[PDB]
Amino acid sequence: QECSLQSCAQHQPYVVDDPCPIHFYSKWYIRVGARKSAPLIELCVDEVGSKSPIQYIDIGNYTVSCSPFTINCQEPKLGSLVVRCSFYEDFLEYHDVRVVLDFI
Amino acid sequence: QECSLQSCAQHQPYVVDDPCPIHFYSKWYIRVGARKSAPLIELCVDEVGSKSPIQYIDIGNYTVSCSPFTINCQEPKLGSLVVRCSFYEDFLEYHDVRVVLDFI
Ligand SMILES: [Ca+2]
Ligand SMILES: [Ca+2]
Ligand SMILES: [Ca+2]
Ligand SMILES: [Ca+2]
Repeated sequence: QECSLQSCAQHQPYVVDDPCPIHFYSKWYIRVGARKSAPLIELCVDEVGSKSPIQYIDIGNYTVSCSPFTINCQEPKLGSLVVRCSFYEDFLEYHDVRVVLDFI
Repeated sequence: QECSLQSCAQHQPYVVDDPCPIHFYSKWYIRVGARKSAPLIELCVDEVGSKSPIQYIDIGNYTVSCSPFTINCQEPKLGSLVVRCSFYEDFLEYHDVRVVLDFI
């Protein structure tokens, strides 16, 4: 039920305002199709050497940097941009915030 | 509040939760292309008159009813869904809330 609306210059890099509290841990995902039954694809944990039959790639450099989290300012197409927030490093209790973009 | 996140079953009718305070006046818009520099197109205008210069009518199935405002649960392609909330009937002091959908 929590939503973060942010404005950025379309087609240019955008350092996202992380909506989690500043001392909370944050993990970034795409919820495929913005559907709750669909997978949460974790964004900034890419280890090479996957042999999975399903692999996610970044043709257009949607994710520009992981530190700090920076995206190309563009309409989400695979699904919704979602950050998961926790006081605990192990994410024992967490809340998810969707990040929505208005274009300047 | 700038962002309202709501859940509905995709392609089924959905009565949109008005995120404005219950005693506030509210008008529904599409913001073309989700761009701040684009026009707001007012939805569900009853009749052209002193309060509404132009009646906009969708040619497809996005709007199910205008009383109460009911959509076919989907994200709009023309732009973002925005509600303008005002304590006053003249809409001189107001705030806009963007409505976005998670799909069941
Ligand atoms: Ca922040
Ligand atoms: Ca943070
Ligand atoms: Ca309400
Ligand atoms: Ca209302």
